[PDB]
Amino acid sequence: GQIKINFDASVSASMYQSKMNVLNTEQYGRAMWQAYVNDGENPNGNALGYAYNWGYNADGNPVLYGMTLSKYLDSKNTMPVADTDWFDEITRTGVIQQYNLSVSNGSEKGSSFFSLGYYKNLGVIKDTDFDRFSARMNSDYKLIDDILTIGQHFTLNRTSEVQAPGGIIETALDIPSAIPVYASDGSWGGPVGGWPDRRNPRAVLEYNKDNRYTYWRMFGDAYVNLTPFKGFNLRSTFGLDYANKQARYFTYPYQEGTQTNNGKSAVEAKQEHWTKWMWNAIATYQLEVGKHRGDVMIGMELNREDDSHFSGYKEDFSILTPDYMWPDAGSGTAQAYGAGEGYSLVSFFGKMNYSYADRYLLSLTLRRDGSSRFGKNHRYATFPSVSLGWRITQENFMKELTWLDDLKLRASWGQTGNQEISNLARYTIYAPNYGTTDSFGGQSYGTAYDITGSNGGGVLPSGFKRNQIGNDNIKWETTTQTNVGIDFSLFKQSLYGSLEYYYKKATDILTEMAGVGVLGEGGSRWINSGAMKNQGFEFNLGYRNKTAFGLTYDLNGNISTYRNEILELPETVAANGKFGGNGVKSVVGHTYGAQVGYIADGIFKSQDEVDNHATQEGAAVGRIRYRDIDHNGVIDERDQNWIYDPTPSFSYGLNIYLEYKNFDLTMFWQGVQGVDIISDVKKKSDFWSASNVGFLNKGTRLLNAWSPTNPNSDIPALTRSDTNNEQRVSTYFVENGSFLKLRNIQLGYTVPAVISKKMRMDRLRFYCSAQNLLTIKSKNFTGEDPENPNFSYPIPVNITFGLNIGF
Amino acid sequence: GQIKINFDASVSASMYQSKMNVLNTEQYGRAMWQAYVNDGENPNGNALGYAYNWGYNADGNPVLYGMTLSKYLDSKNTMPVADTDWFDEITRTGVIQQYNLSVSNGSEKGSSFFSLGYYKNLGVIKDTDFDRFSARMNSDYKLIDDILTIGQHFTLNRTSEVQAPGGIIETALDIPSAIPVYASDGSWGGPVGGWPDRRNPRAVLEYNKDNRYTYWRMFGDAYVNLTPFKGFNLRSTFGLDYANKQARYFTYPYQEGTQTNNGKSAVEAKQEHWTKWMWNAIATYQLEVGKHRGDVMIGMELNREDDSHFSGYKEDFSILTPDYMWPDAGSGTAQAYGAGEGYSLVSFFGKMNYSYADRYLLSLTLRRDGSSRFGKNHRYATFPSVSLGWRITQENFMKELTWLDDLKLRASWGQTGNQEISNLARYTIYAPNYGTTDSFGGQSYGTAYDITGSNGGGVLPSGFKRNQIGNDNIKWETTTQTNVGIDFSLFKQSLYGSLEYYYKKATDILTEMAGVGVLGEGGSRWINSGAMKNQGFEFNLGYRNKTAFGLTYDLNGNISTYRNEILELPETVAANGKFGGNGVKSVVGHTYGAQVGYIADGIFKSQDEVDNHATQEGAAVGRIRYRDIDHNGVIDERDQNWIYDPTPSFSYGLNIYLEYKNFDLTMFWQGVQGVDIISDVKKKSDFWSASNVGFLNKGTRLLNAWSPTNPNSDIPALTRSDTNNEQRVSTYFVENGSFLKLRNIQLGYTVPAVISKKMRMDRLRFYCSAQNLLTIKSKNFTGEDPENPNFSYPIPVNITFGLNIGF
Ligand SMILES: [Mg+2]
Repeated sequence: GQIKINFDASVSASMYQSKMNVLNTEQYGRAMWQAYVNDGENPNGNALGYAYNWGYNADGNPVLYGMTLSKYLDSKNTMPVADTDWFDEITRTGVIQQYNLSVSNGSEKGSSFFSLGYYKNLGVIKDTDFDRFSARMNSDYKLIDDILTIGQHFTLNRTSEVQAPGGIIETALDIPSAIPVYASDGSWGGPVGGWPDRRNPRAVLEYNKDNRYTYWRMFGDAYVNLTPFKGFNLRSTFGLDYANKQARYFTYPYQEGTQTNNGKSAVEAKQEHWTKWMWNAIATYQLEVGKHRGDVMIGMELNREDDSHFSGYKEDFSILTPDYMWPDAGSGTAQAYGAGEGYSLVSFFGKMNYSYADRYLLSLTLRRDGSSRFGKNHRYATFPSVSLGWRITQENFMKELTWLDDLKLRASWGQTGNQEISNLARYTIYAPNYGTTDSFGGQSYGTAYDITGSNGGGVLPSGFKRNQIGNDNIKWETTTQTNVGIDFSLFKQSLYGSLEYYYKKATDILTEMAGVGVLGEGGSRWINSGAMKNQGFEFNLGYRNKTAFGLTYDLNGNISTYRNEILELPETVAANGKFGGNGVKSVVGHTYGAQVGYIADGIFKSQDEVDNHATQEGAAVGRIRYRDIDHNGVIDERDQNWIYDPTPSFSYGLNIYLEYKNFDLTMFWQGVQGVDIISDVKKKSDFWSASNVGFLNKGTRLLNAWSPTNPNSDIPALTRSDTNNEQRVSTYFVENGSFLKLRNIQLGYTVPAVISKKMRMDRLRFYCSAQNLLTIKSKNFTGEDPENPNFSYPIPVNITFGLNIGF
Repeated sequence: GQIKINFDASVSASMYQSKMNVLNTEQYGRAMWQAYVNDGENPNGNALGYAYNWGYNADGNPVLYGMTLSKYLDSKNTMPVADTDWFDEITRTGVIQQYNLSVSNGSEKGSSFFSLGYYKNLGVIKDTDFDRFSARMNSDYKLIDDILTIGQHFTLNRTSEVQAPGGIIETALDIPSAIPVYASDGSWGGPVGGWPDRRNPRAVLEYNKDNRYTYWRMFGDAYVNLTPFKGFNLRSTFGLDYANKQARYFTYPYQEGTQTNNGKSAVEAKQEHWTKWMWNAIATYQLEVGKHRGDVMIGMELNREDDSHFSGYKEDFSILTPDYMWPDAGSGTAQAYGAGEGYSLVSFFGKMNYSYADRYLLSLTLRRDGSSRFGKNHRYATFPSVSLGWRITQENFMKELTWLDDLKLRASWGQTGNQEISNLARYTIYAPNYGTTDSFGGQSYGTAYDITGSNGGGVLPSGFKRNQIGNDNIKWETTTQTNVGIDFSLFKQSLYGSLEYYYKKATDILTEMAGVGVLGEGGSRWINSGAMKNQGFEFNLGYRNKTAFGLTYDLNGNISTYRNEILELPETVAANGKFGGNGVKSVVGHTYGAQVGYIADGIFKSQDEVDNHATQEGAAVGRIRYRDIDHNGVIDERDQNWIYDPTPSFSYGLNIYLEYKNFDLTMFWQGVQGVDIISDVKKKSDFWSASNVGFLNKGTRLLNAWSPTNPNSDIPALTRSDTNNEQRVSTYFVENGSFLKLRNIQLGYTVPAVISKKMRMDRLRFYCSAQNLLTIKSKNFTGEDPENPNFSYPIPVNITFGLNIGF
């Protein structure tokens, strides 16, 4: 009948634009010397030396005059000295290209659709990539001209990626720049001696580059819709969603500096399989009697997911290439892994819809849902909802205004469930875990022991081990929610918007609860722990017009606000600070995620302020001074109060569309103001010893720590050990996370239809676009991303060129 | 738009209706007894007991008077004696159901298609099933009216089977009927003591019943067709065909009489992937200048297949249920398995077509194919073809004969490549087989030894084992086929048919040739071994008509005939047998498969026959007597001649269609005439001792084998040892397999269009059918399936009810 064709294509370059700055290899020594002399041991007896000619100023203080490092890091000259930018070393400009062609055909009789597309992505991490092919094929048929439709949706995907390893950027930022990339032969460089037991990340990436998965996913449905007469039709649909991931991971042997493997080669070939199917059947009747309108609907839907996975492991390979490293060619020992899980949900439902004329509307809904995840004392759970509005501008007493285009007054109340918890929540789980599986520094937890004292060479006797305690009285998390709002439109639909207010109250919150310590192994269980309150207001306001000199504009902002309150909690649960006041104060009556901690009042600027302040264990000159809230003249542990609050003062957003002379400009600003933010990145940027591993690289800012020669710095001095417990929960780690993000900007040129039609087109538009271009942040923030405080690096900046084609 | 709906359904009961009859537990004793007295030893010393009270018949010939066994076959009363119809026990009435719905809308802008089929098979072996779901969803789209159409094809399968284990039936037939299905406590029956080392089939079917694979395959293409002006269109098309098998195989402990697993539990988690993709481009121009008509096409096509598989095996499970037995839950030791293979083909090709207005016709074709399978020196081969035809009834001198409607004279000469060999056929392959895989009676060939003498307890040294020697000059198998034929039609399209003659010449036949013994391990290689020849005539003759009384009838006749001969082999190959000749005579000049053996002129009825005969190492009274082809007085290894040739004298086939008064009866007959077939079932049916396993259970026609109390019988006497070498290659095992078979027969009733239209149908038909319902034997044949001589059972007889609906 009518055939539509749409083509789209993009390229997008993608760049990290900022990161936590870390020590130069030059400054890494300045930082150490300063730490050593602050603590009064000879700076020249360091394990990494780094030889200094320092001394004192006529003032008694120490002064650094100069540094020398001896070309190689060892007395054998295997590892030359470098000044590596480990971030720039494992980082690329990312590049994205994608195209998509889609074509639809709608006769009346039926209508089909077809779609191909491709996306490819050079990661911003080196030796990483990702690609995806999609095909979509949808269609329907009218078997009996207004009585039997039959139809199908289908989508087919194939993905292939080499993923970046578990936090490598994090591991690039704390590998001192003194380490080189390459050793002196040309090997992969790496630590030597007492430098930190961190492996070369550029090398990690290479050793990873052949670990690629391949993922296929089929998902769609078929449906019949039968209309037995007038305004009543029934219809079932059936759907599946099958996915499949296969990959091989390679262990290759490495011996870079002190990082050895000693000579381990292995292969793991793993398989994963997810199979979800679903089936509903739905009948609807609707009427229409002059000033009377009604919908009623009734139906049910089954779901069922069964997923499952397994794996084959073999060590020792005579050729170190992915062509040879298949389990068949392995010589050494082997392991086999795999399990599976699943659940099924069943749901029955109905909806009521009624309207008088077009002024007063009413709607009721009722569902009963049941979940595999529960007993059967609590399998099912019924949820009701009622909502009703009043189109006021249809009241005839209103009418006279006439500029007031529309005005409703909505009010809803309903309940909804949550059973999104582990598939084996209710069970006491005992695993036979024999210990066939990697760990770190021990913690097999393996239940297999050489009882005979033979030292092994054989199969040991195995056991069972508890993974979880059950909860055979575990029930749904019901959430009760109550909305009321006012929709408005004005001046010939040029000023549109809304104002609503919500109150959400959740009951029998589902969480997984770490068990008390003396309970021992697998003390965690899934429990319901009480209630939480959430409520606030929303505002939407759009203004779309078009000035005399031909400039279409459409603005549409949003502003929000909400207060959160933890209501009840089991004493144990309030005691152990999970919701959660750090175990020093309960949270009931405060906010989900509120934290109690010590409060840091700058630092001690001479020996007098230390005596003129409570007996503080490790209080010295230059250390952090924590106020006393005892007001008993000692610090101890009762000292603290509430110091962190996650809830923002309000969050806002504003979307800008413009069109002028075929040019086409759009923006989207989001932001939040007045928000507390707590983070650990300072522990790596303000201290030389606020970590558990020695001599890792540190942030750039502790270069400006307090010292004799440099005071009135907020930042404590530099020591070789955390004697003052600086890494206790304090306000040192709470900063201001107010910001204003420019999510997206996109400028477009659309070629005039008068001549885009000359080439058998219709729409022909080019555009340029950026994502996360810029953020506007508080002065009080140490750095990086305010809405991801925990990360030492920001999000990557995209910049895109692209076109659309119309036909 | 024109919408067509199609529904087809079928149910279908499957039944065995014959099998080789084996011994009653009553007879088994009679057969053992006869062999015992025959060789002259006390039949009461049987290891299976079985006590007889026999004697002599007033002629000096032994007579059986009676048998008895005990309640139990053992001095422990665990295995009671039975008369187990073992075939009947593992055999079922199979059952099939399938439906198929399909729907197709055809608009002039484009057409689409949708199909949903389901098929389920209860196998005729117990504890085996099979089911398949399919969704097809094709379509196309006219983007520019008859200039630029775009299209797709998609198909999606999901099979799930449990496959009967290899040779279950062939195990059910050599298990003695005395062994009970159940032991006397209700566990599983099995052998005990001297009875043969062979497990209860019914129990093997149980232990197999959860070894279930879940296969998913999806294949299709997308294409574009660009037709610029008229007669010239470019087409490229891309297609893929991806599939996935996964199963778990469960090994559970068993102890059944003298049949122990030693309490083994294991689980293998297999996984296979098969991925093919195909791309081509095809240009086609075609011309039509009045009398003349042309078609030239040109284009290329690349194919690539990569497949792979891997496997995780684990032992020892505290719960013997498929729900417990995942690799994770295992406790004993683990193996990991897997590898991959792949190939690619490139193909270029052109085509010519031409004629003067359906009178004289010419077509040339040329293609040049390439295969990764070969070395670079013979990657590509070129293949010409030319054919030409002459519709001679279009001639202006033949209008006289008016009965004659049509007559064409076709004639072809072509070449065609064969390339289907092992992916790695060109290579010398060295596997690093360590020995991580199952075997029977050893013969791991594991290349892993305990060089230190420690008896193991850890990971042993390993090596490499040659798997095959490579060619570095292997090449294509060409086939030069040439045909000539006559297509005719007489008496107003009522007496139709063809007669053609063909000549096929293969050159450099591609086979896998095993090495000679003294080369030992590896040895095997793929080579080209000379040429073979095939020529024949084919003939078809139909007769369609409709009598005066409303009976249409259509009789398709068909009668093949052909001869086969090898022309040229390498010296070492003609000698080693392989293609015939058994190592005793070269085949060069005889039919592929021709065999050479001793020739068996019946059996000796008295010592006069033994003595006036020729010297025959182990001749006796009752034995087979082999003739003295040599004419030298002795019977040795020079004594055989050609005794087997598999070309029939002529094959034939016949179809019968009969319409009458809305009924629709059809039949299909196939048949071969005048063939030798050679088998091996006679070793199981005619001899007590011609196997390598003890006792076993044997055919029923060793129950009229020769004895003094029963002479004039073709079947040798029973002995306890094959001292005469009866199982030498003899004509005792060649029979006549000339058969005739009713493939299919089907009665249908089509509800008259004029009433199937009043209710929306169009075609409405029911039918009942039968597959392999009967077979004509030619009584000189000992039994079962003459066109499957090597089997002990036939194909099952299918009976099927079904409907067809078209709207
Ligand atoms: Mg002889």
